Amino acid sequence: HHWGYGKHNGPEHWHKDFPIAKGERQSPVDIDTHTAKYDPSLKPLSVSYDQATSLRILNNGHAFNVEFDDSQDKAVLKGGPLDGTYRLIQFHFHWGSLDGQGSEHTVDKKKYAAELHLVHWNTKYGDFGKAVQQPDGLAVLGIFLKVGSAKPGLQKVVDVLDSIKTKGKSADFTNFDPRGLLPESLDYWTYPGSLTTPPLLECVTWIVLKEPISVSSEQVLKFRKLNFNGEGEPEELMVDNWRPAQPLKNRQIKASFK
Ligand SMILES: NS(=O)(=O)c1ccc2oc(=S)[nH]c2c1
Ligand SMILES: NS(=O)(=O)c1ccc2oc(=S)[nH]c2c1
Ligand SMILES: [Zn+2]
Repeated sequence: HHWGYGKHNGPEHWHKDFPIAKGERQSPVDIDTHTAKYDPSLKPLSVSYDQATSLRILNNGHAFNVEFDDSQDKAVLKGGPLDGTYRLIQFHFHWGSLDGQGSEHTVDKKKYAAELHLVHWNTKYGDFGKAVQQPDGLAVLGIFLKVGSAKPGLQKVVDVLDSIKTKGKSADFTNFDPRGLLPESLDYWTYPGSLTTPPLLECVTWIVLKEPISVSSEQVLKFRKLNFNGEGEPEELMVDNWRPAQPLKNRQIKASFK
């Protein structure tokens, strides 16, 4: 894999190695709030993160992932548009070089400074690798980040970034509670989509929260000090690791609220 976010290997180039990039249910997308329809049949989302077991944080060259123990139902997402139980496996963010860009999904074309993706897989498929091969294999909870007041629950992440500056570095990250990354409201929009990075598999039920969380300028500034490169290689700041909105095609975005 040589894909990335540069001019020579960015989103415009991905289709040559991952043809599904021009598929029928690609993500992210722009959420047109006026066109999204309230669906009375949608259920309240059920986010059960009390028993979450975080293990490690890794810089994988495109973002940093906080990984969880998913060998048991410890942190799960259920309800909403989902049927079944989805286990949290990892979370990561996409962000910009400037506060005015960074999110993958947009709301009425508005771009947020960053976007958090809490990734969950459908337990009926047994493991994550099998789940990504299914249309309903994953449920990703997307949360927008706007720059304003600091998010207390995010500080432990910000403070460990110095230890995983470059690609391939990891650090112990146990006892991190992801509940501190959520906004107050769980109102959301939902639609069928895909992974936003290669392999771009069309296996995701996207659940995007309406309420952004606020993070401080200093917190996001630290995200921008990370590197896409490995140690001992020319420094390339890890910024603008977001894919732009893709064609909605034959899909409807549904709202859980009126
Ligand atoms: N993965 S990809 O985005 O299609 C892509 C784009 C440009 C590339 O140049 C080399 S060399 N490998 C590459 C892979
Ligand atoms: N950016 S994202 O769509 O949330 C996402 C989530 C899980 C993933 O697993 C692989 S592999 N690529 C992924 C992209
Ligand atoms: Zn993501």
